[PDB]
Amino acid sequence: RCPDCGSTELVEDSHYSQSQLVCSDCGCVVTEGVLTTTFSDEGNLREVTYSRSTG
Amino acid sequence: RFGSRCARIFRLVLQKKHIEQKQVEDFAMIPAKEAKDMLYKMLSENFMSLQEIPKTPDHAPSRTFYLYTVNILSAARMLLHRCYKSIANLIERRQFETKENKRLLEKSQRVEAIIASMQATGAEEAQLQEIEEMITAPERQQLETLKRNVNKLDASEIQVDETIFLLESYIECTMKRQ
Amino acid sequence: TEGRSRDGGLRLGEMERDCLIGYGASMLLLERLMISSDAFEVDVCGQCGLLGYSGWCHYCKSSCHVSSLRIPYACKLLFQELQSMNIIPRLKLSKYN
Amino acid sequence: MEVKDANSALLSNYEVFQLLTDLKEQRKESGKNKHSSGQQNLNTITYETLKYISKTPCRHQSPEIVREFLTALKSHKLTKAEKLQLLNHRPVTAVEIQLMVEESEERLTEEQIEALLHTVTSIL
Amino acid sequence: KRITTPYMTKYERARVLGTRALQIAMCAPVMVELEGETDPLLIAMKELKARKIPIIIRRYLPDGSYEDWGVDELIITD
Amino acid sequence: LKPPPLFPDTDYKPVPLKTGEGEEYMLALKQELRETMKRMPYFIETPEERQDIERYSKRYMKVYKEEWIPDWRRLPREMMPR
Amino acid sequence: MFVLVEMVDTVRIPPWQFERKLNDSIAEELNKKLANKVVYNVGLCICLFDITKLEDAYVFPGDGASHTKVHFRCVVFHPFLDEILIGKIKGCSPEGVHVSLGFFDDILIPPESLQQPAKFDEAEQVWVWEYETEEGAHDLYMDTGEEIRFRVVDESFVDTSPTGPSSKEAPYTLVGSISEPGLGLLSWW
Amino acid sequence: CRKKNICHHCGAFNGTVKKCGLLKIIHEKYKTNKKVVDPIVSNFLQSFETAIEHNKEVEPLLGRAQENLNPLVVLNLFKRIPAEDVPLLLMNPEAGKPSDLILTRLLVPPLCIRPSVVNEDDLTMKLTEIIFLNDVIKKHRISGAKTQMIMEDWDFLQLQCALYINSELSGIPLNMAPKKWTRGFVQRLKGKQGRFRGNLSGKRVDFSGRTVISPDPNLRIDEVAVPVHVAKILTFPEKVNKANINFLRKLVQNGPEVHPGANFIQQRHTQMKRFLKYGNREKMAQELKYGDIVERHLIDGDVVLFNRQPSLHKLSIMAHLARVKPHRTFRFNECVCTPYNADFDGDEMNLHLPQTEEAKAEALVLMGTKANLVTPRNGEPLIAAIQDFLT
Amino acid sequence: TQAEIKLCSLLLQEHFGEIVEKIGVHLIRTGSQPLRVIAHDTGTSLDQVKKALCVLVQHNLVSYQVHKRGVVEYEAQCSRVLRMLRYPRYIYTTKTLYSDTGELIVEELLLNGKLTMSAVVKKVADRLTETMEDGKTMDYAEVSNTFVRLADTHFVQRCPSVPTTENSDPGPPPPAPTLVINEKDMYLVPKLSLIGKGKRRRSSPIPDDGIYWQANLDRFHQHFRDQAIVSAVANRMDQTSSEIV
Amino acid sequence: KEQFRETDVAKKISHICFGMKSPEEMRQQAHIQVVSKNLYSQDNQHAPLLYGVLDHRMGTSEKDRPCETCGKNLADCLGHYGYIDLELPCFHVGYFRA
Amino acid sequence: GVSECIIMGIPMNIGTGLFKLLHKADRDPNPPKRPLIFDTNEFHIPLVT
Ligand SMILES: [Mg+2]
Ligand SMILES: [Zn+2]
Ligand SMILES: [Zn+2]
Ligand SMILES: [Zn+2]
Ligand SMILES: [Zn+2]
Repeated sequence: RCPDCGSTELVEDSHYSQSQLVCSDCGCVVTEGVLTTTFSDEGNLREVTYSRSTG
Repeated sequence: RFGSRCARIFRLVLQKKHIEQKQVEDFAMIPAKEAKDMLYKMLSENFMSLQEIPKTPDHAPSRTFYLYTVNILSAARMLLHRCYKSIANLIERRQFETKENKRLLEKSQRVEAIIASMQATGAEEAQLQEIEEMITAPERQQLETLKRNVNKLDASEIQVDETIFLLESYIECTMKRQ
Repeated sequence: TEGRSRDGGLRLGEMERDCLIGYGASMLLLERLMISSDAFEVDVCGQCGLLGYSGWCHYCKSSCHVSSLRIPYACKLLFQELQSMNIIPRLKLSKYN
Repeated sequence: MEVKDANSALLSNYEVFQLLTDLKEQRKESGKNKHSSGQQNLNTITYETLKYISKTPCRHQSPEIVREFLTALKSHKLTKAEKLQLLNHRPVTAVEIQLMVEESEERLTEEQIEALLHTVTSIL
Repeated sequence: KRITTPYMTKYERARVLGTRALQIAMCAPVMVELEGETDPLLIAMKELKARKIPIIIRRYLPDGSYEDWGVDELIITD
Repeated sequence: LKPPPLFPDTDYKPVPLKTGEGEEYMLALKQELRETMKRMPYFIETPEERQDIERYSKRYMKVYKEEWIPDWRRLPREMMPR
Repeated sequence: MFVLVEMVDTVRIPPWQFERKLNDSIAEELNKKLANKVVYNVGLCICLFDITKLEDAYVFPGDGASHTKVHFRCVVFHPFLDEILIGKIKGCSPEGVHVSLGFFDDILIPPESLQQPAKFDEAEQVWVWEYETEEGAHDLYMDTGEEIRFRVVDESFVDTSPTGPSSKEAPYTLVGSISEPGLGLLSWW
Repeated sequence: CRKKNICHHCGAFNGTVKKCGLLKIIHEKYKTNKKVVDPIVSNFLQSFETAIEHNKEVEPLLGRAQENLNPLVVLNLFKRIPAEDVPLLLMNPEAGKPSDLILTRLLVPPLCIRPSVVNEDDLTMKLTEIIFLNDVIKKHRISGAKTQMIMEDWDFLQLQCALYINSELSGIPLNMAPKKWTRGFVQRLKGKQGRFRGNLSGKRVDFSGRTVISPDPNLRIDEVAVPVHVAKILTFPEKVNKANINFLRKLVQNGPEVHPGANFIQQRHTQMKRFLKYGNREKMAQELKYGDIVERHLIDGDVVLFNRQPSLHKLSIMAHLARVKPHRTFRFNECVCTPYNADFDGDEMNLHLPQTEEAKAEALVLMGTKANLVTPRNGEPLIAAIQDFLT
Repeated sequence: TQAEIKLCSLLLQEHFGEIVEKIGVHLIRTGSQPLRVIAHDTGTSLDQVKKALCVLVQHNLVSYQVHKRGVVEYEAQCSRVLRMLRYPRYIYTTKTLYSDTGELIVEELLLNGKLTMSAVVKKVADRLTETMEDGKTMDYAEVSNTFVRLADTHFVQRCPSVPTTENSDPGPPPPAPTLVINEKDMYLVPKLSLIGKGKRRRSSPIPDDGIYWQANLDRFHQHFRDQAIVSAVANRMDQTSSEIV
Repeated sequence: KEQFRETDVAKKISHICFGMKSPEEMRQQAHIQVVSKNLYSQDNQHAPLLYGVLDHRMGTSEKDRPCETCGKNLADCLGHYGYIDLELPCFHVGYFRA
Repeated sequence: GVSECIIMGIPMNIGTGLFKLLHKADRDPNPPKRPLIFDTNEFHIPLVT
């Protein structure tokens, strides 16, 4: 719910490169910016089966 | 700290300057799965030193013998360090008890001084019972509890000093001072 | 981020870093490399000289000697790993007069 | 923030009343800006103190009569704290004078107690 | 007396213009009449041309002693 | 999963303490000493400081003591208490 | 009671205040910053007394607000022990009588300080009074009352600093005495 | 101090201590010499009689027996060191003491420096295997097993701990040598991609752009023509004040689509952002108060740093006054070609926009084009006419 | 030696207090140093440092030495900081081997650090007034007899004497007196005949000036070693063997 | 009325002191000890163990989970340290030459 | 050093970072003191001799 207006018209939206969540009812940002992995660690990725992870 | 059997295994080693587990077990029938584990324990206590002669100059674990060796001087030293830490943490507790109880101590000392004061002056006797109605009266047993605790701490400190004499005397005599 | 499939933003490589030193500017290279790259804020306890959290020094069990300070994130990460190797930088701070 | 001296000097209620009156002259002379809680805090504390001292005997005094009172009291070998308490409180009977001076009966005589009572009632 | 050079070094000009532009960005009073320009840096440049900026440089010599010059008495150049 | 109690159980327990008239006398002597070294100038407590207000009572309960001075021939001529 | 204490601090002045002469701006800022609050060591600050010394006004990089340091003195509420004082009542309690000084209210008059003959009431919280010949256990102290005379005998500061990671009693306390003759309600004397 | 072979304090003769093997140290106290046999070794060697009797390989190598050192022995030796010797050992006593130099307890770094997927990071695997070994070795020594392999487990433990710091060690025997590369602490701190060379000195920045370059002589020698599309993206947060109030009102009304417009607002007190796409009204323009900051588009006369990627000398980066023009590539006057070394055969160039008023002033004064006509190598002019103007 | 350092600290706190503890621990952690650097490092008032150091040297906890360039170096012996724990032992053994007069002699000698013959015998006689009443009087004759017996039995040893100024280094005195110990007069008690009846707390010039004395800890330790050996043999073989030992 | 605390803590760095950490102090700093070898619970929730590695008392790296030590997300949590006791003492490579 | 200031995110100590600026404010240093009535020195004399 929008802290400024209490509505629930929030729609996640992106500007040219900014991922954000905007209260479309009144135009008030409430959650913006994110953190993500990179291609440099993509080739370094490994896997452990969950069963082996659980012992 | 370890029972008669531990004192048995060591004094075996004191007489038998160099020895290994199998000889120790044979020589004391310390049962299998008992001697080895205990031998590892008081190894961990630095009460025993491992010589570890080689089978090859690499001194590899698969190419060595685990000969046991004593060191009395180093012993006497870090027992003495044990005692030093001993006297300290006692004084810590004696002081901790003193500082935690200081509030009740002073509350009882002031009224005791009031009772003791103006006694030779010939004041009336209507103060002995009238002062005792305070809450410290059902706390005198706790004060005596503290007192015997300090007493019991102090006696051990006195005794510990009696060991210290033997330790300090021997580490001094074995020291040539050159 | 780096790529063009992902979002980008270019690099101020070390040659530019010298260029900016060369002119004799000082706020410009501060701005380019700390305000607009990884600006971040932390807190430290002046008594023990080591970072804590939320104005509460978990080491000292107190909130009196704590203070807040601005620092590039990559530098904060450097302090953590070095502490992780037991190499503790006990930093020392004072008034900014 | 750093405290340099916690016991530098002591003050009379007349001085603080004079100070508060000066501030009041610097008060309500312009529209309150309502910029921050500081306005309310200062107004409340100052007005509360003012109203408290509005019901005190120290009122209507002046620096020179206080100076003359203190100069006269100098000869009585009282402690400064006692002197200030006299000026602040203006005792009117000897019963509180007994409580007021340390060793009141031993240090000072009945006639000296009467003289101090006369001094406080007349000068103040 | 004062020993340093009497001209204004480019670095001093840069930091003075910067800090005055920042001060005028927040609603500080402007010391020269403006004709309608709405960019802080140009207002600050005009003020300096009029030599009215209220900023005093403090030149620290290496040992620790210092010398003060008002921004109106340095010889400003190109 | 769960690290133990901070205080693990131990089979061997401290050997019982001694008692006797001699030990009690030594304890009494220890109490006497800890009560004694507080009562001479060698027990240098912090000098009195930070009076609150000019109270009249100070004329009476002021602590008076002699300026302790050892045999000064036995010490360097650099720390005169005056 | 009133004490004047020396004080030093550093202050920031936002740029729009430059029009005013600097001393008055720093004075009003310092007042709002200090006034109507208590110090854990010296008591309750009332208002600044005077500004003694001023350093040079710096303009730190990254900001346009001039910084400066002040030496100044302030007046603080800090009564001393065994001080005589007159104050209104504010409420009775089993642990004593609460007394109000108008601008301060954390004063308690415990029953130990109260006169011996009266030790409890007729189940009414309004404290009653008892004497030998007159005042036949019929006089009682009103929760407001007059500015009764009393002498302080105890005082304490209690710190209320935050504890643990982020996300009511007054910190300054006093005790009074009313046993001695002449103390209490002036109607008695 | 190495010259002294006996302890003057207690007369004790001590041998050289030498690394007897990889991560193994030995004390040469009990060493025979070509000179007269020392009494210490004479008494030491004779003590192996029982071992010689039991096993026949003792006698041929009875002289290889020396005083070996291990973490327990060492630590319990340094815990007794007198304090006054510490300063001579170049130890800051406030920094620490010799006993903490030998380790018995290890930190574990916080999760914030290790992602959920490196599946888990090598550190997590390293820690898990270390603890696993710790549990098995404790319960298995509690099982009272053989000597040789208990200490071999000890050595393996030590080896893992060493590798947990440094992944570059190459002295491991063949039969347990690692078969793949892994990143130790030094690996990620050092190297071209390490912290120092990769992230601290030079780092990525935002409010930046990149594109092809083409000429445009109809501009002064101190300008550049940024395209509209990039002008709509890069912004500069202005503060509302008594001089520029009307201007920012016109920008707010134009919205985020017409060019001279804005993209966000922040309120003086409420730190929440307001997004002009969903403004729903122009009343946001009416409610401007002194203190709010408007993130306007880049407009004419802003100051933007221009830079050519292979920088060699400090004249490869300079500050130009921008103008917005409608095509899709950065354009600037060709007399400025010589410093940058550009060639208009398909190159590309970076653009940066500083985000402060101090940095704006600084870029204009020190870095401007008009103040950089002469190179600092010898004072000659660089920005001069080029081919086809000379003709 | 951190455990020992802590033991020193807490013993100084118990016996002397705070400033004395501070100066003591600093000195044992720093070794021989001149006064000025000690006062600098501690940062406290030089009067407190001076007072501490003189009280410690009075009880021989610290020593001072003339050093190169004429500076005076001040050093503390850590071992001596571990001797007050055995004061009950010394008092008990002297009470066992000597009457309560000897016990009081050792008590005064220990708690005063050093004393002269006249001072110690007078103080013991004065303090014994709490022990005898009903008109009983105390004369220095028996006190002197007990002390000379103690000194002869090596339990009490003489302190080092100051050098003679008119015989050595005439003119301006050196920074420190540089005391000299004499061995031939080690147990040579001074001679006196003064007697004074103790004042029983009614609340209504030194012939042996400079001849200071102090308890012989080595003799006490030797006696303790003998007792331990005798006890060892008693448990070992027999009481008769123990008596032979 | 309330006791006054300072409202600003602005300060500047002056020096960096390097050194090592004593084990009792290292334990005092650490929040908890990790004791379980395994990583995730046997159940299909993939939850981390109570006192195993990856316990969120250490921090967070999952956008939808807050930290246990402090109720803060990835962008807000600073990170928290823990410790492991080793039964048998060892050597440390960097200091081995020392 | 310049590099250290960079990695620590503080201004370097050369170029525009070599001098300090002051505000040319209209201020009166060490203004006349507030005068006092009660506690003037002449009226205090220690009671003890
Ligand atoms: Mg090209
Ligand atoms: Zn809304
Ligand atoms: Zn801390
Ligand atoms: Zn030695
Ligand atoms: Zn957290």
